[PDB]
Amino acid sequence: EWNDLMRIEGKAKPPKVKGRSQVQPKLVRRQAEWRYSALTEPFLGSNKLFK
Amino acid sequence: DGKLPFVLIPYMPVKRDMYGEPDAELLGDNQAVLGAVMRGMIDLLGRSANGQRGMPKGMLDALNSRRYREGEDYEYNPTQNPAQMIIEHKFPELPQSALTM
Amino acid sequence: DGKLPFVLIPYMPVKRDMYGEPDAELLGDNQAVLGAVMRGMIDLLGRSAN
Repeated sequence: EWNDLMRIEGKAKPPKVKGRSQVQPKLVRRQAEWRYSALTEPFLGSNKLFK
Repeated sequence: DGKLPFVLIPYMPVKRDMYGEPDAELLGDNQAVLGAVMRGMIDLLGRSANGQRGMPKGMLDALNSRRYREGEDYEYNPTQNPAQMIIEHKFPELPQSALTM
Repeated sequence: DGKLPFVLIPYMPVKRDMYGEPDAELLGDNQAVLGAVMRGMIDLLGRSAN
């Protein structure tokens, strides 16, 4: 279920109705994007990984 | 080492449990509500007529109507002012509630 | 080197996958919606008598 909310594939998929929009903003995905760079950067800031 | 070679890293730890909770657990309802508002705004604009011209009957004669449709000067019956006539449908104004929600 | 001479560089990496995702994956719907609004504005002005 959690993966079905990161991407609009599972239960979160809007129903397909003819003549009406089927878009879905990715609120969960947007939150995850600002977390990936925040956490990955400190580990890659130096040539040496382990001290 | 003498123990299992696996390492567990939880994102948001659960009290006395292995598997943590991701951010998707708390945003299940918010994403669905946000999606409903966005679709409603598009449906209001998409289904609305745009660029269509509506002309009252009898305001222009047969000859004058063609000239107006061809982009030339025309004459109209004074009983009906084209200012309030010749409806040019456009996008309806979005309600402020949708933006607030 | 003793291995393949090819190097893979993903833009946005996918969990346990080779090929990444470009920015076009997330902006598919936004571009289409934006295009509809722009065409509607032009049609309103263009078709109007002036």
